[PDB]
Amino acid sequence: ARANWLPGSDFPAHLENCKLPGCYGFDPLGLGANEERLAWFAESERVHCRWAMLGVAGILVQEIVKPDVFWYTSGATVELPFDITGLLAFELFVMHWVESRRGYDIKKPGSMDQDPIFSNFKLPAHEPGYPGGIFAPFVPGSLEELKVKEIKNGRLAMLAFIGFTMAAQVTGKNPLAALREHLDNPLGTTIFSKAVVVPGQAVVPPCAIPDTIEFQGITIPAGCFLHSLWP
Amino acid sequence: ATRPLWQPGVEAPKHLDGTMPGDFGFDPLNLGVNKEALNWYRNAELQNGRWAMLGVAGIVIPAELTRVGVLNVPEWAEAGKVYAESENAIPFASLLMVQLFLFNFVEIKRWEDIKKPGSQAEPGSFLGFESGFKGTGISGYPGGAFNPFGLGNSSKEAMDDLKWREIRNGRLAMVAFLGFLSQHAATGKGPLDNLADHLADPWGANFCSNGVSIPSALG
Amino acid sequence: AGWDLSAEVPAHLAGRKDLAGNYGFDPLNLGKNPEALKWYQQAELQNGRWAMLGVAGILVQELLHSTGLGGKAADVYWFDAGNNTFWAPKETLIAISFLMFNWAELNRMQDYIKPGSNVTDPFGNKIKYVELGYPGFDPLSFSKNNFDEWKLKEIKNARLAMLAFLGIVAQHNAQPGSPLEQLGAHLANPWKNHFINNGVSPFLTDN
Amino acid sequence: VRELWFPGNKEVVPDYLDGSLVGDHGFDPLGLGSSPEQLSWNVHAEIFHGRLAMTGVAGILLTSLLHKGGADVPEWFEAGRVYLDRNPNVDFGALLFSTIVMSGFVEFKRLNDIRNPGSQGSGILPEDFKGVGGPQGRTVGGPYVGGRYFDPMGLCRGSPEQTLKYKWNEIRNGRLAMMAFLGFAAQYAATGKGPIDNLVDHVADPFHTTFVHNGVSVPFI
Amino acid sequence: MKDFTTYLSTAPVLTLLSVTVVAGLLIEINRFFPDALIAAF
Ligand code: CLA
Ligand code: CLA
Ligand code: CLA
Ligand SMILES: CC1=C[C@H](O)CC(C)(C)[C@H]1/C=C/C(C)=C/C=C/C(C)=C/C=C/C=C(C)/C=C/C=C(C)/C=C/C1=C(C)C[C@H](O)CC1(C)C
Ligand SMILES: CC1=C[C@H](O)CC(C)(C)[C@H]1/C=C/C(C)=C/C=C/C(C)=C/C=C/C=C(C)/C=C/C=C(C)/C=C/C1=C(C)C[C@H](O)CC1(C)C
Ligand SMILES: CC1=C[C@H](O)CC(C)(C)[C@H]1/C=C/C(C)=C/C=C/C(C)=C/C=C/C=C(C)/C=C/C=C(C)/C=C/C1=C(C)C[C@H](O)CC1(C)C
Repeated sequence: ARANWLPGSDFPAHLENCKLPGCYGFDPLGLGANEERLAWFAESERVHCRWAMLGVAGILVQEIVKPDVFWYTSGATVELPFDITGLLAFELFVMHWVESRRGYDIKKPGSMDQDPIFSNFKLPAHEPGYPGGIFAPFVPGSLEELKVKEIKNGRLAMLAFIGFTMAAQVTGKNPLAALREHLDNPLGTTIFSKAVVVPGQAVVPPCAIPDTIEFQGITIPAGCFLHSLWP
Repeated sequence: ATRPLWQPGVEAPKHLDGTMPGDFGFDPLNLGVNKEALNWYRNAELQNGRWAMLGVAGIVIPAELTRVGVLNVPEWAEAGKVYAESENAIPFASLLMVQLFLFNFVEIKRWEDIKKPGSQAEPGSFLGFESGFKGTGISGYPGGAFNPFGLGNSSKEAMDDLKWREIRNGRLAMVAFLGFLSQHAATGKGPLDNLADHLADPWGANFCSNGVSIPSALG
Repeated sequence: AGWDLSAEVPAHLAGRKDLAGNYGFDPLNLGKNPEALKWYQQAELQNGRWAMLGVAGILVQELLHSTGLGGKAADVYWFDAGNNTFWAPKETLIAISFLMFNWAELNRMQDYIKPGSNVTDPFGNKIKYVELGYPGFDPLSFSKNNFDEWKLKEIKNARLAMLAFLGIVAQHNAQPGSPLEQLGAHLANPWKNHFINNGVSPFLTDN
Repeated sequence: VRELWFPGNKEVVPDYLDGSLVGDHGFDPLGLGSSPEQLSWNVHAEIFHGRLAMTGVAGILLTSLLHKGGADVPEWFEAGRVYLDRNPNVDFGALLFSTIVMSGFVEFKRLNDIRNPGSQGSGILPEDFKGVGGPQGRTVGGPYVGGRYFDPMGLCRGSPEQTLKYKWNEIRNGRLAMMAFLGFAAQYAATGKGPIDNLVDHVADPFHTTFVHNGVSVPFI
Repeated sequence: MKDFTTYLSTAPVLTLLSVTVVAGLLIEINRFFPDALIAAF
């Protein structure tokens, strides 16, 4: 019928006639069966989409302008202009402020659209999770299909970031470097080529990121997610 | 009856209604089933809590002041021997007898107040001072000459709040003095020394390392 | 509600508008009892005023220490203020402080237990009385217009100064030097010099 | 009616093990939960045993997988001595008493829920700790606790057939994990190696590596 | 198991189990604390 995550199948119960953008009748485990839980999961999905979009775009642009640096270790070897403890504290304070405001918007919409400084500036009434106003200056057409575009690009970017970190853990190099490693040898650079388990032998690709990395005196156990369960 | 209890889920015993200060419904041994015995135990709780508050104060404030270089007071457990070696020290038996005689005079009056709450207030008892022993109708809360500042005698519920504060502080100090006795019996150091040692290594310095609590025969 | 958006005022802070700085901040509900809230409001005024006096003293004396105006009296740290000889020894200074503060604070408590009962001196002179912790000690008269706004400014400065003195003692027990020197040492980088890089505050770092 | 633990056979215990409880297949040959109060107590015990064994078996499996991967992770049967050797500043009595006290707090919460199903959703705890009932027809307390804290994703609020399916999942996985821990203990006793070690030893060599070849089960071969 | 527990609550079963647990407690006390002639604290 309509657009579905599995053509020919039907929507569940909680997803019948979705108001959320990018609804394709998924949720096999029924995580969104509850009402307010579905709204909380929608907000978490939207911020996950946007954060992963930012992350994938940042990794790609950092590699285009600087191919010699490795994004997985970029947090330890980048030469910060400022000290890291004060930087982390500044981020914690300001992001605590903004995320508390966003979360309390999700708890109740008409509660904090107002500038705490200036009484004249205030966001207009909006659907939860879509602030707009100052946050949305320029809109290319109607809002609904562009929201669908945003959410679909966000799903793609979350999958992209997971692929990025797995390429970094398996190959030890950049995901565009991993791309150019896969194109010249398509039959051999696949994970099926380098990782086969059979009842009698298990072949696991070696981990490239060092288990312990030293950073300003201390050591961080940034190993390789977890081994053992690797195919 | 809906007050917080010592076990959210276990209803209070029928002899603990809620009127007494600090009634959290805690009586698993049912020691206070008799009402007159309950009143005697309430007075005993008040006396033990007040004496423990005085004793724990006189232990932990001089020990802290000694820790920060004020007055320099010896350990509470050995403070009896420190004075007993003085050049003008009162002998132990004589001092104990003087203390016991004064306390006999005072607390036989307190005992007779426990029986009948308006006992000592009758005219002609003292030399004009019997007016100060009227009582407030509840034994263990005399008032009069006691409570000079008149704290709580304004709104009745103000006194009940102070009564609950008194009973909780008394129970805390009784537990604290039991802790002081058991800590010095096991470890030959002060309460603040034990506290400082515990903050050095809580997983190593505790009651499972003194060698006296858990017997060495079992382990 | 004022102290926290998307939060509700704790009932007993709603109907009483006549409180200075009533922003609804009482999450632990210390003053649900009205007499307890009256006591805590008096404690507010007392702690805030003594903290404003104390923090102003610390900042002014440390400014005079860092720049240099007074002699050997002002050229000492605030925590080392007892090293000077002054005019009287420790014991008599503490004693007369006990006596005259007993006099003044017992006058204040006598006002507290009965407002307006203690405004008259044995000389016969009398003063006006208003509210409870506001005994009308206003000679040059700035109370005749919008007294609520002036009280709000006073209570905001009082809370700021109580926070200031808590900061003063915490910094002094954490880092050496004068609080103005600590502010300058913070302003040096400032990305490294802060409360995390002390070795005495976070404990998780540097053992 | 329902699928029984022994197909056919209608001497299944009288109508206290009717097809109402989750996981009910009429299996009570010894009558250890014949009386209704003992039946409710044993339902609580079974759910708790299933959840605890599921957590324990998952931990054992993950630590055994990590041990074969070369990580600095001991096997489950020797993790206590390994922890004490790696951390000599911890007293054994210290950690044991701390475990007793913290476990006792939540276990007395659960106990006073067992005594009174509605008494734990008030006081210091919020209304989410009231419970949702289920067994024996009650709608409060019991082994199943709803709320946004013990069901933060809310997978049994809404769609009752989803709740029934998930409860059947939980009880079947719990019984399977209890038998799994029994197998772990027996394999450690009879072989001296870990569970994953035994599994990959049997997968590498299907034959000559069964339970009869360890010398403990069959005590002469 | 009501009748079985009632049988376990019967006087001979309860007295045998009680003397068993008391004797075992005393035996393990003498196992860990042997030759206690006096109550020396
Ligand atoms: C953590 C990120 C996240 C979150 C919070 C959501 C949340 C939501 N998604 Mg979504 N989704 C995501 C990521 C996420 N998604 C990604 C990356 C993809 C691409 C594969 C999709 C593709 C997708 C489709 C096609 C649809 C949804 C839909 C929905 C909504 C209903 C489903 C539901 O109620 O369950 C809530 C889901 C969660 C609470 C996430 C739980 C995460 C578990 C606990 C971790 C397990 C990870 C899993 C094993 C995968 C490993 C990650 C990686 C290796 C791939 C809901 C609000 C449906 C909808 O109606 O749209 C509005 C729908 O049609 N999603
Ligand atoms: C670093 C340790 C230390 C401490 C703890 C104190 C403490 C005190 N000093 Mg002192 N002083 C110190 C070092 C210290 N001083 C040094 C190093 C010097 C110079 C060498 C001086 C010189 C000095 C002088 C000259 C004077 C004091 C005075 C006082 C008292 C203030 C009066 C008062 O509180 O009103 C009265 C108190 C009450 C009515 C109630 C008793 C207090 C209770 C506990 C309530 C108070 C709450 C409490 C403060 C809050 C909790 C602690 C908080 C910090 C977290 C006070 C108890 C003054 C004094 O003796 O009193 C007039 C005084 O004149 N000090
Ligand atoms: C200690 C864990 C435990 C507990 C408390 C229960 C409790 C219960 N089960 Mg359950 N069960 C368990 C484990 C457990 N089960 C496991 C591991 C399996 C998979 C083999 C099953 C499979 C199962 C089925 C198919 C059914 C039940 C059913 C029931 C209910 C009725 C039976 C009864 O009243 O007897 C009470 C049970 C006990 C008192 C525990 C028995 C322990 C004995 C005394 C020790 C000996 C057994 C041990 C394995 C021998 C080796 C020990 C040692 C040598 C190693 C009851 C609430 C029936 C039901 O209606 O579900 C609600 C039913 O249909 N159980
Ligand atoms: C739907 C559902 C429902 C049903 O029922 C169930 C299930 C199935 C479970 C589900 C789900 C699924 C899934 C897939 C999920 C996933 C998610 C994700 C992936 C997220 C991420 C997400 C992700 C994310 C955020 C990410 C982010 C990232 C970032 C920011 C980055 C950053 C960075 C950069 C720039 C660079 C530098 O130099 C560094 C760094 C710092 C590194
Ligand atoms: C409630 C109940 C009921 C249910 O039914 C049952 C049961 C469980 C039995 C229960 C419980 C109970 C309990 C807990 C008890 C405890 C008590 C105590 C501890 C007391 C103390 C009490 C305590 C006390 C008095 C104390 C006091 C003290 C003092 C004076 C001290 C003194 C001193 C000092 C200063 C110092 C010096 O140098 C020395 C001396 C001379 C030594
Ligand atoms: C509201 C609430 C309610 C809820 O519900 C809960 C909670 C949260 C608990 C809360 C909060 C609270 C708080 C925060 C408190 C704080 C306070 C303070 C800080 C005070 C101070 C306070 C402070 C103060 C008085 C201070 C004062 C000071 C002073 C005098 C100083 C003096 C001085 C000077 C000048 C100089 C010289 O050379 C030295 C000296 C001698 C040193």
